[PDB]
Amino acid sequence: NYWKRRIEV
Amino acid sequence: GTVNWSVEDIVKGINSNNLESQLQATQAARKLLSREKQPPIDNIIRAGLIPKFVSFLGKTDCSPIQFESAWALTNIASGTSEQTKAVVDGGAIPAFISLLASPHAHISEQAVWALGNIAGDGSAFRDLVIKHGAIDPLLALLAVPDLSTLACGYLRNLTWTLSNLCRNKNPAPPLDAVEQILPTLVRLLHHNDPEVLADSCWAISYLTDGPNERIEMVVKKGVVPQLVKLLGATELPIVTPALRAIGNIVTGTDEQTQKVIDAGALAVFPLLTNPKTNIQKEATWTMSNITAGRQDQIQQVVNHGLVPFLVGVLSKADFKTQKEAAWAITNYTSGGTVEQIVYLVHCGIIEPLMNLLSAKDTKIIQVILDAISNIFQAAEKLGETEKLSIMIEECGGLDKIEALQRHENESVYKASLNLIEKYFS
Repeated sequence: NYWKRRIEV
Repeated sequence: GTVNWSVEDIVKGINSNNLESQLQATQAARKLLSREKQPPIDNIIRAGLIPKFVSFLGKTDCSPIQFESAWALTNIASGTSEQTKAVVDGGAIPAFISLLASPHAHISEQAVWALGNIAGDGSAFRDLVIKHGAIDPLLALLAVPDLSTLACGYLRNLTWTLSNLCRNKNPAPPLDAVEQILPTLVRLLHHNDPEVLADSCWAISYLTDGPNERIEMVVKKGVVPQLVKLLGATELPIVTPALRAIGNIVTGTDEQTQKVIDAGALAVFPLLTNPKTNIQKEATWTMSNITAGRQDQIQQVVNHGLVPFLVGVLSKADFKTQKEAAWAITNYTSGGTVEQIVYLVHCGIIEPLMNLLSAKDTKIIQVILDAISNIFQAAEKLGETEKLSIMIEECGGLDKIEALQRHENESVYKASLNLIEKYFS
């Protein structure tokens, strides 16, 4: 499971 | 238009007192923070922009700037702990929780995402998000008869954020928080989207990673059969957390382990031949906590034909997997009946066992010698030490138990010694 996620849309 | 500005330009426009000027600078900020190569998170923090972004979250009559600032704060919080801390210190948490109530689904989705990035930093930010009251409006977003009418990407974002509120120990999440989230979490675990299922099993695996009373809250909700179903998915991102959650539950009491057996879990373990090394490992690990249980549970292991699979994993597997298999066997030989131990030998446990006595790892050798003596105890109880002693001889195990007298570790060398003088004299 990814711990944090950056959004790229 | 807003493509690659400088942080200086962004500051000029945000500091204009012109909401539209600020909207444009905020979007230039978001575009900087969402590029692939090295987003300038620290430059933005040092420019002082975080409090202005947080303030923009309140701008109800300008939802576009709410959206851009929320996107921008999300990505700052996706970084290091110090970066995430900078977002919290800016007052973003009450502000994002307010945004959960937005009429625009793309705003609230961005609010959900940022709370996930904050809770993911660890126990304290996790708990702090709960204290600010995030759970009620998070679950509210899912108060619909059928999850299927919600947008796919929207659903997966919530599930992910909800697992991060289930995550980290020292301390585990607040119990009431867990009870408040668990029913909705069970509903996602039955949704048909592969990514939602994966994220839900992760959550359930966190909740079962801990004391037996935590495990109990999960088993109490009846999720185990569905975990067993997901244990057989084709999709390995599902199998992986489902297995971990199953492996967690069987570290609990025998009654909790029994509910895994009752749900059919042993039928999926023929896991023990999975191409992915960590599935094989975690499945063998789980198997060792099931052979550690009662004799009737050992018998359920036997009845599913799982003992030839432990011989297999002992014969050829990644060495980490083999080490779990030796544990499974020593546990089986500690608690099993004479019949069950005899069955083990008839399945061929001896030869693969002796060959691992050539391993370097000192614990695997004391575990293996442990198993041998439990198995010799059974051969005595039958007046049959001799025949077993010869089996160990013919495949060259005696060579090993002999040479294990030289071993530096104390428990090792006194172990082999006892074996040779007691059954090889």
